[PDB]
Amino acid sequence: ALADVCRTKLPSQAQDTLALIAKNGPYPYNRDGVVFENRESRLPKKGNGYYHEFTVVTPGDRGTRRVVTGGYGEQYWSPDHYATFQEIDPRC
Ligand SMILES: OC[C@H]1O[C@@H](O)[C@H](O)[C@@H](O)[C@@H]1O
Repeated sequence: ALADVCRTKLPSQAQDTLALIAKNGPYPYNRDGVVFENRESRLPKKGNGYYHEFTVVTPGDRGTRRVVTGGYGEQYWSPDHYATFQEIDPRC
């Protein structure tokens, strides 16, 4: 019971990040690709190192917008530094 969001409906910058992830970078930030530990269990509970985070650029500081990836290619959107998540639907 996480909400879905269509990939094509995400901010352009979020879609940019999904494209860089698919290309394995090079990434704009040093912390791109760091483990996300899911300490609040907002994403499905998995083993250590399952999730990683990547910055979604904000025009005008690094900012709060992120994509989180899972180990089998799951993709999640969070505009607010992991306060909230939506599962990215790659089909729309
Ligand atoms: O992620 C840590 C740092 O990565 C660097 O590549 C960026 O230039 C910084 O703006 C960023 O804060």
